[PDB]
Amino acid sequence: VKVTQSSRYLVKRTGEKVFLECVQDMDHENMFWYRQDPGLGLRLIYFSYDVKMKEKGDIPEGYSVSREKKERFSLILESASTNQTSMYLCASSSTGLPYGYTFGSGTRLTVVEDLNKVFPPEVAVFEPSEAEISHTQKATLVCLATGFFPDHVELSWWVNGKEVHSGVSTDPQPLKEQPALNDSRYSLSSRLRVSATFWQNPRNHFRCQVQFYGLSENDEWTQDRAKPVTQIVSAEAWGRA
Amino acid sequence: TRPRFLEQVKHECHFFNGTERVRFLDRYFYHQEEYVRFDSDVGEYRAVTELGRPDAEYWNSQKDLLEQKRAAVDTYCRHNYGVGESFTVQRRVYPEVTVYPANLLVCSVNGFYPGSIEVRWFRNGQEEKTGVVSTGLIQNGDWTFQTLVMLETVPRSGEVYTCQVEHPSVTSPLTVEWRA
Amino acid sequence: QSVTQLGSHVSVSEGALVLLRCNYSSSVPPYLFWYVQYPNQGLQLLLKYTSAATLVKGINGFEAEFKKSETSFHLTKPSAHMSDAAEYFCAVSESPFGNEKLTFGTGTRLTIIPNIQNPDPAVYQLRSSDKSVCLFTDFDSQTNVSQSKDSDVYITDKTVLDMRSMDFKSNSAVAWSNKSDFACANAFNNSIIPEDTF
Amino acid sequence: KEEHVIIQAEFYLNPDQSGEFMFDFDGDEIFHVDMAKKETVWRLEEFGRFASFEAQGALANIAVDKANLEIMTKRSNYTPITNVPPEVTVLTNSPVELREPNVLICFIDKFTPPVVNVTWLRNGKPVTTGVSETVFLPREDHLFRKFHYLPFLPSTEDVYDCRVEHWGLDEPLLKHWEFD
Amino acid sequence: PKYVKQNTLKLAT
Ligand SMILES: *[C@@H]1O[C@H](CO)[C@@H](O[C@H]2O[C@H](CO)[C@@H](O)[C@H](O)[C@H]2NC(C)=O)[C@H](O)[C@H]1NC(C)=O
Ligand SMILES: *[C@@H]1O[C@H](CO)[C@@H](O)[C@H](O)[C@H]1NC(C)=O
Ligand SMILES: *[C@H]1O[C@H](CO)[C@@H](O)[C@H](O)[C@H]1NC(C)=O
Repeated sequence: VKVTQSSRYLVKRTGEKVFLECVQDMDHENMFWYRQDPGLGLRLIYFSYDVKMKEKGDIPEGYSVSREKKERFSLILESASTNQTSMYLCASSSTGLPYGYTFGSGTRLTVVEDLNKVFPPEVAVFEPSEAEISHTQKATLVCLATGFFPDHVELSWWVNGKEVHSGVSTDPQPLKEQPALNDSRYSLSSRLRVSATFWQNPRNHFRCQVQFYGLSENDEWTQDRAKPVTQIVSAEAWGRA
Repeated sequence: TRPRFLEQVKHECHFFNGTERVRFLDRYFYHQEEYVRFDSDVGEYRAVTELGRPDAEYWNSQKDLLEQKRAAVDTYCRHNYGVGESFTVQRRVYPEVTVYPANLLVCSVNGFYPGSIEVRWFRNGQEEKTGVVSTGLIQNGDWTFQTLVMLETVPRSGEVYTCQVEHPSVTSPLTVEWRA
Repeated sequence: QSVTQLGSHVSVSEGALVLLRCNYSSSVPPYLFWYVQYPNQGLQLLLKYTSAATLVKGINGFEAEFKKSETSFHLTKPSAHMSDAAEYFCAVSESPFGNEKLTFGTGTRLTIIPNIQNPDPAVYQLRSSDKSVCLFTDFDSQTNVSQSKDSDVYITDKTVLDMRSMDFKSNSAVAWSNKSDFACANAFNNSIIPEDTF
Repeated sequence: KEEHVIIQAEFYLNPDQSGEFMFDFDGDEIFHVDMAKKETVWRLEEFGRFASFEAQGALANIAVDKANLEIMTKRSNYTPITNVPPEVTVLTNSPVELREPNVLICFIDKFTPPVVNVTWLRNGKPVTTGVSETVFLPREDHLFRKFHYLPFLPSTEDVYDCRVEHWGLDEPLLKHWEFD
Repeated sequence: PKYVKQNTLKLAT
């Protein structure tokens, strides 16, 4: 019982025609498209209850769909605008089934006016303060992902090759390096706090990893710098006696 | 021409004395044959014919499925009854009455609703209970019925013939008399 | 049909009472749903009202009572746990199974404030980047970190990290810059404990 | 002792790819959904002034019936439906009086599958102006009924015929009517 | 007032 959406992330330029895919192999008759935005919840864009059936949801303006095969329900943005930047969620179900919605993994889509404004983030780790170690018997490492745009990052901490969650706290949101600009780059920080003993072990390896989702293979690029494609950036550090 | 294949489904709500007693039926049909059904007085789906056993076992094995159907008498039937009660259960349209000869004396009662009605023939104040032929209640398919009640007699001078129609839409009996 | 969730962001101290509001409008038999979205995860069904019972008990210790008279379906939990921090969504539908279009509320973000048992206010300095970063940590849950007074100085909001293995929790914020004059002594120059160390 | 019955009846037919969704109250149609225009068509305009129905929902049930038909067609080893010819009757709405507006009612009953060709004929020629009809109405035996109407001004000179074609009839059926 | 439809179940495959 799974609903799969084409991409997890996408960057597109204004005016472009964008296609978001949704496919399910459960022979479900009903498929819907919702967009999720902070403070607005989930708003229904379009839905379909059968092949070739299209029904405007509560916010159809700017979008269109297509349901040619039962398995697929495509969402279409004719002339992408920045306000269509959002998290798109697909859902499927059957009126003839004893249960409800089955959501897809979602699709983060950011519409920007200028693709040349896209940049991968730089990553740097900062080792614990000796003072903190002495004063509390603990060691806080800090990770800084800076200079990226748009806000398509996933930061993770790995200790001795194992992804860690306990002791971590990543900022819920980035901060603009130049708040005034609407194309400004972002910066994100995170902390990994371990025991002083653990940090004082030269055998323990710490790594801050950030996956960035930028331009795709299809995107054209001729600028001098490296194409800002989706990529993993990271920094590391070893315990210090 | 080529073979045809028909599927039908009927969700029925039977009301007795308003909504005091309600029975719900979820019926499934292949062509003209019912193969599986849920009867609210039973509590679970039952195969009507061997063809429907798969569906009974399948649907009955899901607690949530049966739970929803068991609550249909309320979440469906009672709700819908209340929705159209004013223009259905309470619909009232007067019987149009016309008496003409044909040897027969015909009393045509038209355009009335509901359907239950009483049509009686009289002669000089005395009811004619023999020699009365009714075509029965005829449904016009537009929320109105009609019926023709004939009296087998030979119309004569001095004789007074009366058709008396009783119906829920009328406060008191409607009569139309005919004389030769 | 419609639903409203009065209160977009709700803060609750752990062990305390959690209450997330949900009101609805429906001219047909209502079927309500409460979904939860834990960080970096997709929506999960918490519980639902199918009319089979007025008091619905859900997973993860949550509860909700359908009140036809108040046209409400508030999500509640007696004791807040740090792992309840998430966004909660209320939804209404005309279908008994929620398999036909659902109408979602605006959602509520639930933040759990931990009781810092051993406050220990402090601003530390840490050390490839043209920056140097300062860490303000271990303050009690009433200290508020203001945004930087300088536009070339970055200060994040405060966040909590939890060391499960040691049943320990701490609050922190980070400031950094590349200006020479930027020193950890004055970085958080916006209302901190007189007690905090250096 | 029964009182009222509400039925939500639906069907899907292959190869015609035709589906129907409607509500019935004691034998009369309350409304049906036009699958094409995706809207609710009330049997009597008045009904639609007091109630409403989410038409799109009909499409969701219909889509399940399609899937169900395929499932049942295979379960029965492609056993086709057996054609049952219609019984046809023509009558008027009320007593006929020359030069007075009336309505000819053509009643098609007890047949399946739900596919028929109905044409009104006046003096041998087809008549379409002013004619109307109902969708296929459910029968308790799971066959179907249907009504076609023709408003008209009675004349001594005009002759009418209701012509009905059905795969169950070896030849078209013609039911005749004329001012007696 | 608003009429509500009853769901039609999907058969066993
Ligand atoms: C109803 O009559 C029509 C003709 O008026 C029949 O229609 C089919 O055959 C016609 C003549 O060969 C074609 O012109 C039509 O396209 C075709 N229609 C379809 C879609 O099948 C039809 O078979 C008759 N049906 C019955 C029950 O008699
Ligand atoms: C359908 O065909 C199968 C295969 O021969 C047979 O086993 C089964 O009995 C048949 N069932 C029906 C629909 O009569
Ligand atoms: C149904 O009629 C009234 C309506 O509520 C009720 O009080 C009574 O008990 C019922 N009568 C019958 C027929 O049992």
